[PDB]
Amino acid sequence: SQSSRLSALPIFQASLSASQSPRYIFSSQNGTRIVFIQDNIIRWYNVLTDSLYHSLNFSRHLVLDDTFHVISSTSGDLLCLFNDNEIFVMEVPWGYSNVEDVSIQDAFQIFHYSIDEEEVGPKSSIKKVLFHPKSYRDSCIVVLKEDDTITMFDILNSQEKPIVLNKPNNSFGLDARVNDITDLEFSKDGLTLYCLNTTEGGDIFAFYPFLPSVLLLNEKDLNLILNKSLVMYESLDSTTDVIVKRNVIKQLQFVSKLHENWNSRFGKVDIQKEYRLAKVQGPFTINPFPGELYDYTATNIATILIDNGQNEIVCVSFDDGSLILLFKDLEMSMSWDVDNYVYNNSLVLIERVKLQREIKSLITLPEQLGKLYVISDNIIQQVNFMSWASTLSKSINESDLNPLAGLKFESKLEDIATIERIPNLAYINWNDQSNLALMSNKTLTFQNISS
Amino acid sequence: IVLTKVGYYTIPSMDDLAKITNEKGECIVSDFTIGRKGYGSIYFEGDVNLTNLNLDDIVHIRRKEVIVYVDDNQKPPVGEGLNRKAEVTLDGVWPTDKTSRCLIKSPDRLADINYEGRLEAVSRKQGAQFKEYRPETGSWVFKVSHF
Amino acid sequence: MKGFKVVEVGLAMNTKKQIGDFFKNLNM
Repeated sequence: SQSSRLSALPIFQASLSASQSPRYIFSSQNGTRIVFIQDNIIRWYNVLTDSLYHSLNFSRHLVLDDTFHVISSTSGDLLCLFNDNEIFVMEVPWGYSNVEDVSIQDAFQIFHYSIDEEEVGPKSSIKKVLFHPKSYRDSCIVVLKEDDTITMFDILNSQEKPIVLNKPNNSFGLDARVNDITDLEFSKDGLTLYCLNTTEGGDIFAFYPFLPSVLLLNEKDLNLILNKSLVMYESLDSTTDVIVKRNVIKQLQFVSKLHENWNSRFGKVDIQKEYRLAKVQGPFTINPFPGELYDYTATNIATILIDNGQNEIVCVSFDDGSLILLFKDLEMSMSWDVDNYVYNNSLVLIERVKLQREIKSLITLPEQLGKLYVISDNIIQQVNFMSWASTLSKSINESDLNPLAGLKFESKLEDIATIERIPNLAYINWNDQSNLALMSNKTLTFQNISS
Repeated sequence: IVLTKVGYYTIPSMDDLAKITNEKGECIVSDFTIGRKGYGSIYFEGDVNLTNLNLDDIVHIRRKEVIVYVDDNQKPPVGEGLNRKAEVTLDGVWPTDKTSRCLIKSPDRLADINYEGRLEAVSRKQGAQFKEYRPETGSWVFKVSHF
Repeated sequence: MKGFKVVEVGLAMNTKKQIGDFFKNLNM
């Protein structure tokens, strides 16, 4: 091996390692910045600025073990560490070199939460946490509990009581709310939140709009939403059901307000609570749908972008180690009061991918479009649908459906590496390079990606 | 005692409750049942104290769901008003087709997908006691400690 | 008056729906 400088670097090596305190690694800014966490100490290296890596020991507040999962906001600016009981959100000290100051050391412990904070009674455990994609300065996190309750905490505001959507029902049997959620996932418009429930074998529901305290919205996207909103309005007639008409109007209003209160400088906008509370839309219609899958259940769901114009492809796991690629063919309308709204909740099964192995968890690295990493059993395969999704992408803006004639919709399924423990991943662009950091427990592999 | 709302009935019915009504207004019949025709039925076994209870604001039965006591407003103690144990029977409960939202009523596909357990795990998670599921009428029955 | 972008958006939207029919028939 040319062993020039890969895998070997200041920030990546550290002995005196305990066979416990797991380690994590995250990229940021197109594989520029790096965040490494080991022995309860955070390391960050900016492969543009910084000449050497700087660190921070947070062992004083958190003692990482194996109940924790850590995730970093896309912007990279933040980190969230949680378990089925508590949440810790820390602000990576970019630009900071010395972080020794025992007082400034705490000016990074931005948010804390523990289920044992609710009065008394049965307190259900945390099932997953997410950073809200468009939550201006990553100020909002979404916590899903066992009671399928989805809660949004405004990390940077004590004066902000959390919002709790899809609350429990005093009824019995099936009602309105979405029961038995197995996985959460945001749309690439960052306004819709997809949910994968099990109750009926597995269907898809969604929260449109799922908003944060303050929305992160650039001008390109402000318009896009705004336009789609008008096209919707323009399309209303007489056949349009009342409830739908109602929403669409309410939608154009809300969005027409986003436009007024838009902050041109920063690129944010304040979203008043009303609009924030919303009832679940769903179930979506998957079509066509393989008769087999009715026996099995859904495992996970992920969203893979295929360009930049938010044109995405939904992805669902299944028991038979099957994967399906759906395409949202109809423009949704926002909803709020409506119990069991379904107006235009439709998906189209593009392709199916059988793997037969056990599908542990789906993962995607933003930076590389049309690519999905499926953590099989002891494998990690990279399903690449850029074969046809790049064509599907043109046919969309060209309003040309001919190129899709006799085109074969097969994902070039490759194989990354082998692992036992469900790995961690990251995209590093080292010297114009596609690097895939694979962090198993002890392991810490590095590879390349086709393109 | 009042029972307006379309479809709602009782066993003994409202007529059979005009007879067994105590000479003071103390109507207390045993093995009482109620429900909206076609949707469901809630069976309170043993003795019950229906002593002038407005059924119009107590019981509600929508497809696949049931409500006892609007909330917990006047929700009597556990074993008082109607907040007692019972056996609910919600009907017309079927899974829906993923391609056309159609009702799967075929005892086969119903058994192939096992609507059984799926509906059971929903009773479990609801603090209720699963009983059974009759495909033919889409009947789902479970027992609850209270309401 | 006249529309410029918004029009394009509708085309896009419509097209996605057009694509919808593609896959609905392309299978069975």
